[PDB]
Parts: sequence; structure tokens; C-alpha cells
Amino acid sequence: EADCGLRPLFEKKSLEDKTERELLESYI
Amino acid sequence: DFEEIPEEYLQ
Amino acid sequence: IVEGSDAEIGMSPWQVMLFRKSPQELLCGASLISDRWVLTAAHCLLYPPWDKNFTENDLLVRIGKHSRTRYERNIEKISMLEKIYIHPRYNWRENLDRDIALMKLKKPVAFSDYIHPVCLPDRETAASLLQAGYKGRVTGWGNLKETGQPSVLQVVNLPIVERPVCKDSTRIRITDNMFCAGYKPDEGKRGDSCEGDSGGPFVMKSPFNNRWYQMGIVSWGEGCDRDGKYGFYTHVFRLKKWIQKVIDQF
Ligand SMILES: N[C@H](Cc1ccccc1)C(=O)N1CCC[C@H]1C(=O)NCc1cccc(Cl)c1
Ligand code: NA
Ligand code: NA
Repeated sequence: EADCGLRPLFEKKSLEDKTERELLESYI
Repeated sequence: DFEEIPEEYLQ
Repeated sequence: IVEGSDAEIGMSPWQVMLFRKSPQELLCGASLISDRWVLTAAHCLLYPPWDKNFTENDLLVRIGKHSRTRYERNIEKISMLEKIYIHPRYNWRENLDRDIALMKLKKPVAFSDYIHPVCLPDRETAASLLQAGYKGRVTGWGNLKETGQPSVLQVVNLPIVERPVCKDSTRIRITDNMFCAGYKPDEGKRGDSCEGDSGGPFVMKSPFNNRWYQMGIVSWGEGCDRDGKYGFYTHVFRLKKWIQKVIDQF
């Protein structure tokens, strides 16, 4: 789908879940 | 251990 | 999930529960990849060593859930299966090579705050993100310990492991259709998939376009959260040609 992977309650509202930053910090 | 689901889905 | 935590509401809106009609029980995890297609592990449906051979009418999928056992009225959606497709070279005899299956729903599911599909990786996203040390995320309702069960969906973040370390951790033959993930004994942190998490998604959030991609499927492990052992996940991108063939033709 065209909006796959964009969560209604997070990405679509520009809200961050409590641990996604841990993933980003690992992408080095 | 699971709450019974609606009969509709078991038809 | 071992050493994870409770999911937030709507954190994994592609999460699917595979549910047995009779007796009514959880069978596996799975993921929503479109309004009519669900992805899971083949061993969730077919595994002759355990006399497992499920057909469509044996099964339901439950989408939008949080609680493991409650019927989440006005939130979850329960769908019947039209057809199961198992990879033709799924190796249930030896090492679960190509542990992947698709299920088509009898009717398309309506998306909502709690129900939304995950992306499948393109070649470039897979090459960029499937690297040792980079972390993904596993979700499921499986056991909390190897030797109990959670009230709500569990989440754990785990690093991808160098392929020589994966190979040196087990006597089972690894293939390019697998990768492994988890912390090393010296790294301190813990966590793993376990029984009942089978078929659920290993996802990563692309830093290039801020979308979630499903890189793996919960496939196999020796024990759960054992020191020096790692969980093994089906390599979704490696098997995407078969995925596309099934969807294009069915
Ligand atoms: N313990 C076996 C090991 C095995 C691997 C390959 C082939 C035969 C046996 C296993 O994981 N099995 C036996 C068949 C199903 C699968 C399982 O329990 N998967 C769930 C699981 C548990 C812990 C970690 C993960 Cl990633 C997945
Ligand atoms: Na080995
Ligand atoms: Na381990």
C-alpha cells in the first residue's frame, strides 16, 4: 500500500513511541 | 483461557 | 517474548494473531501486508514432526489486537481465510529453510487506528538496514520464559548478529534465507522470541523515509533467551520474488 508502514497513532500524528529512538541510534 | 469470540465468526 | 515490555496502543498495527477455531487458542503471530494478505511462518501451518497440518477452515486471523485473551469489541477484526500458500521449497525436514507462508482473507479488512499494513523491503532498504549491530523489533503474545503468558502484546528491540557468530552458536545448518538477532552474553541486555511468537514480524524503521519495514519472520531458536544462543528469522527480502508471484497471480 501507498501509506504502508506509517502508523495512525504515531507517524501520521508525528508522535514517537517510547523506544523507536533505540533503533535509530543503532543505524550507524 | 480465552474469552469466547462471537459465534458469527465460527459459522 | 522474553525480557520485552508491554506494547503501546497502536504500536504494531500490522500485528496479526493466528487463532484456532476449535479448541479456541492462539496458534501463532503473523502480519498484515495489505487489506487482504497476511504473512506468517510456514511452520505455523505445516510441521509434520508435530503432526501439524492446518487447513483454511481450521483457522481465523484476529487483527487490531492488544490483549492476548480478551475479545476486544469494537477494536479487533476477525477474518476468515480464503487460501493458504506455503513456499514450495520450505524445508520442514531439516532446518526450516524458507519458513514463509501467505494467507489470503475471504474479505478485505478495513483499516483503522489499530489496523494498518507494514511495508515489505525493497533491495536497497534491505541492503542498507540488514547489518550487524542494527536493531529491529519483534512483537508477539508468546511465552514470557522458556520454562508464563502475557496479558497484552509484548515488544522487544534486538540487534542483528554477524553471520559467523550466528553460525558458531548452533549445530543447525544456517542458510542465506535466515538471519539471527539478539544480544551477546557480554553485552548485558537480554531478550528473545519464544514459543507462540512464531510467524510474527521482525521490523525496522527506515531512517531514510520514516516507514516501518518487515525484514524478518519469527522462525526458530534453541530454547528462549539462552546465553550464547540467538533467534533466527526468515529473510523476507530474499523470498520476496515468491511473495510477489503469489500475490500477482492469486
Ligand atoms: N527449537 C526448534 C529448533 C529447530 C530449528 C529448525 C528445525 C527444527 C528445529 C524450533 O525453534 N522450532 C521447531 C519447529 C518450530 C520452531 C520454533 O519453536 N520456533 C519458535 C521460536 C522459538 C524461539 C525463538 C524463535 Cl526466533 C522462534
Ligand atoms: Na555451527
Ligand atoms: Na541469547
